Amino acid sequence: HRIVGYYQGIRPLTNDQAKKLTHLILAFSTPDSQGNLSPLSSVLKQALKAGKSANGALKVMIAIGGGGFDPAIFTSLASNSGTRKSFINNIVSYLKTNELDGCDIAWAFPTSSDKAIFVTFLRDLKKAMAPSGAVLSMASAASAFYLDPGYDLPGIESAVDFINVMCYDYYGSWTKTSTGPNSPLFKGGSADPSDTLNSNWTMNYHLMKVYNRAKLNMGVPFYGKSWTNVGAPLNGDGLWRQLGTYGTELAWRNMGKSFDMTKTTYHKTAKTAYIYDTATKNFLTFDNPQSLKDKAKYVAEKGIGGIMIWSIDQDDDKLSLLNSVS
Ligand SMILES: *[C@@H]1O[C@H](CO)[C@@H](O[C@@H]2O[C@H](CO)[C@@H](O)[C@H](O)[C@H]2NC(C)=O)[C@H](O)[C@H]1NC(C)=O
Repeated sequence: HRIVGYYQGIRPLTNDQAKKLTHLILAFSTPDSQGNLSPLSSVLKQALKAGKSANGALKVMIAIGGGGFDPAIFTSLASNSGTRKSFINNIVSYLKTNELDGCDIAWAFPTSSDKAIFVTFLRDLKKAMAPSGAVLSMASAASAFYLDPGYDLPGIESAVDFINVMCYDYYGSWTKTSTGPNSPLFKGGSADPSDTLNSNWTMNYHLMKVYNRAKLNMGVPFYGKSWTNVGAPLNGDGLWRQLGTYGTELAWRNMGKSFDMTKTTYHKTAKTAYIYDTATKNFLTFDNPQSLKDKAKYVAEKGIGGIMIWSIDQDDDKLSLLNSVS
């Protein structure tokens, strides 16, 4: 039921976008070493106003932290009962001052020594947010490598209104073995070297640990990733190919300008889109309307509570991706 859209300030939020979301999560505000939150940027403030103007039911939240934020500052703030209290008071004050409806904790990543203190922090934060009805969420990781040591999912669930499960970045600049899909729905059959680098594995991990799956959102990306000088398939499937050189992460809106989308291969087992261009040896893994349709159907079939998007401003001007989710 939920459509949770993260927003980075790549371009203005449009009135059509705001009407397709239940929650808009502005990214990011960061705490300093002492727990003061960074001021809301102009581009994020503009999107807050645009969103509420176009959709009076929309909940606009601030994501605190981020993939590019030192997680040791979260450890320090949350571990000390005194600084935990003042940080939480600062967050609640920040929501009031900036006319926000809630916040998303984006801690990348909690370690084994953070597991219990993260739960205490979220529980205490919800208590402070409850009188105003402010919405609390957090972003969850996608592999057991991070999930097992750092995430007490039952405890997190008991504190938050929903969990935004980040089912993407399964392959990237760190991958040394081959190309692969940024965000497949499933394992891709017998040629797939991995059982776990897919959204279905990640969501099943969460489903086995949480009490109520309605509190989960399955995350989907509106971006893809490129490699260059890519060679032959490893074991007969063109999704996993001999590595050349990592390229970059590309927003959907910028893909068609640089890749020939008529050469898209849709992997029928993994449910993922890629392009291998035999002329240039460029490789692109991405999500497209078909993969998002398959993902929305999966969410409905499994009874998962919603879909999360990173990030809605990466969509094209005609909202090809958001309209396929919608
Ligand atoms: C999605 O993931 C689930 C969970 O891993 C897969 O279901 C398992 O499938 C294996 C192989 O058939 C069985 O050993 C388990 O009994 C299944 N567990 C559950 C809870 O169903 C499922 O196959 C995956 N879906 C796809 C399309 O790959």
